[PDB]
Amino acid sequence: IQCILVLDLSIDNAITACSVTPHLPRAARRVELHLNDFGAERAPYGGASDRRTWRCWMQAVDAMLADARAQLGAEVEFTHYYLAGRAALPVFAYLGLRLGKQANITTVNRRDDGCWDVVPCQRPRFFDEVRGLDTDERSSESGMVAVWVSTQRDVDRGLLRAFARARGDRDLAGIVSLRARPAAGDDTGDMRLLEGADGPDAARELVNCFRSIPNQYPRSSGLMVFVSGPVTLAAMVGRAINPRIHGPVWWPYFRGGEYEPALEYPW
Amino acid sequence: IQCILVLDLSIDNAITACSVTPHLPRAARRVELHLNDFGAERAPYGGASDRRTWRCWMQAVDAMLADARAQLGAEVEFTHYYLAGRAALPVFAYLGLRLGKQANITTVNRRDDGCWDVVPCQRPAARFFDEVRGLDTDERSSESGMVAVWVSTQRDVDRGLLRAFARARGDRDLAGIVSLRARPAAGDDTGDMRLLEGADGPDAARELVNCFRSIPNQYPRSSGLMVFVSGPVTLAAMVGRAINPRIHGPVWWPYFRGGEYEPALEYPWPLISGPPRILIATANAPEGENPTLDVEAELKHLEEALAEPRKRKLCEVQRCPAATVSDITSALRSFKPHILHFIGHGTALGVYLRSAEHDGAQFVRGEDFQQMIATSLRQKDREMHLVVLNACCTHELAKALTEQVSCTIGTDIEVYDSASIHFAARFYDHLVHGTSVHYAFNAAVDECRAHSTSGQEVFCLHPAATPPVRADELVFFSP
Repeated sequence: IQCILVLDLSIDNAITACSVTPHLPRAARRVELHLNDFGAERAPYGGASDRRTWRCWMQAVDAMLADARAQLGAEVEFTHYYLAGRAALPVFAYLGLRLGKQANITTVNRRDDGCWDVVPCQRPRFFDEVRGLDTDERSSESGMVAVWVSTQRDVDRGLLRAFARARGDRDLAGIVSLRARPAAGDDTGDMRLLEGADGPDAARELVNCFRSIPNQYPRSSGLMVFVSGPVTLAAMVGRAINPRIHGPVWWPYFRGGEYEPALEYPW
Repeated sequence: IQCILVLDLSIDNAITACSVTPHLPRAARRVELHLNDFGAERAPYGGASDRRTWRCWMQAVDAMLADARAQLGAEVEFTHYYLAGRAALPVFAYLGLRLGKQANITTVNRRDDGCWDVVPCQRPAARFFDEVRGLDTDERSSESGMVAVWVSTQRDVDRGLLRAFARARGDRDLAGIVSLRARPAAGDDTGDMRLLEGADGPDAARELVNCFRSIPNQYPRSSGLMVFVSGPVTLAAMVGRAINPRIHGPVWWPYFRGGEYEPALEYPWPLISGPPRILIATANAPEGENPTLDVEAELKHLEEALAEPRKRKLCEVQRCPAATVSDITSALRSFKPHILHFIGHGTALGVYLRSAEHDGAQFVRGEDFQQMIATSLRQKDREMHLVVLNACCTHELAKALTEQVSCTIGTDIEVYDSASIHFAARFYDHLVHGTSVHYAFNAAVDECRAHSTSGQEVFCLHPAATPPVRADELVFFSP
């Protein structure tokens, strides 16, 4: 029982569910949905240019999810979800938060070399650097937490300082960075590959990090999440966040070497 | 030729030079110097509480070294240094850093059982730190920031405490962790500690020097050091010897108290921690004023020279518009400012604050204002560096505030003929451009004299064993 959500918003290289199906297992029931069927108009390279378009995409994702659960009916606790499409990382992160951690989430993305990576977020050390939380004390500074999750780029904290300055929140509560170094002997440079074997383990590590965050920073009042890498990571990080504990949550967009604000739940 | 530098810094059972003397070899000339009579207040168990006491101890050590050099003269070539006393470990580490690797030093210290260890750090004419971690690895990180170093003979390295202290200080960065715990030999009665005797003194000193010289190759793009000495004072002196401040830079020696570390001694002494805090206190109309003191224009000048988004990021300017006695006491007891800039009138006995519910002047005398400042300077970690009394005839109060506040700027009689507005606008502009207080004050008063009809010297700077910080090195904003 599968319900594919194809997040097609790129004008350049769009994919339809027809590219998703040959890598999916056998389906007793299959549901097709695209985001373009719900009023979210397309944008270049999967990223919007205005706050209005980001809000339209947010409400369109909400409408997609409402239609998906209404069409699936009562077996929505039996549906193994699948994620694909080519849009920005904040959109995948927002959908991953909206589904929550209980649902079965699998993400299909296409690599740089034609291999199609299918990766589950649950079962049927990846993050070598875990810093900002591996101390023992409890911070007393109010503000908002900036979380850097990436697989290709080490943390440049000055960008986080400048982005926090840009949005009026003059004080960040703390910086947490989770990054995977590539294994020795791998020829991928600074990038750590994300196969299907190492998916649920990294999902579990992200889960263990994200509700241990208020243990380390109980004084804080929100989360900024900065994501660099594949969209599987974006949906993975979205699945990790619990909005009732951590809210509000921000996902900014990286354009032109600078960070621009993209999605804020609630709006 | 010997120079006993005894560090008597403990209110309880202490050590004088007469106690040290029988354990050291005979010599022709002996210079005995105590840290106590160089302006150092003693503390419980040799561990200072307030940050001002640590700074006073630093300056006392520097003055004691200077006087030792002055007493020895040209005989500083053939001088053997002997260190003793009952002080905290960071003080010994700082003395060892100021003496450097090119000085014949030797620590003497009484054990638990009354045996007097004599530990020379140099060879006269196996691995002590057998467990070394962070260097033998090929973990040559290029990450920026500080480097934590754990040197101990008793307690094994705890990464949580080091990162806890570093995040508490706010420096959100460690390039790595280095530990040099010295495991005891097999079957010795000491248990979990290793005895540091004069037999394995120089070998331990050499191992420490090799470690601290191989740090910058391992962590190339690092910034400073964070040294956590845990053992006898001889080890602290050796560790201080091994560090070269020119290679590394900012070196910190946290103090252990109550199961955690506290900021105790840093060599390039950051006399303001974090952003400086400036308090503006306004008052006018003392019922007989020269017609109107435009406090609004003065605040326009101070805010146009004291507001850009980046230097409002670099400093907090809290004002107290039309303040009272209670308002200023609350501001001094909550904001904890470093710069007090009062704007208002005043007589020979000074400040006329805006009064209570009767809107007017509550004439507050100079001794009451000085007592207010002194009372606000009783909380922990509190030093006010600059009090600017932009008022009338406030020369004696600015003279008498020098023993509470390091540098003060007062006025003679210019009762606002618009020949003093040039001062406040350019003075703070010179501060926020990275200049010292002395140069800024001189430049501003030269601008005020040129705008005058005569030699108007309308403002006067009143500066002040362990002397306070002088106006020539008092700088607030980093360039």
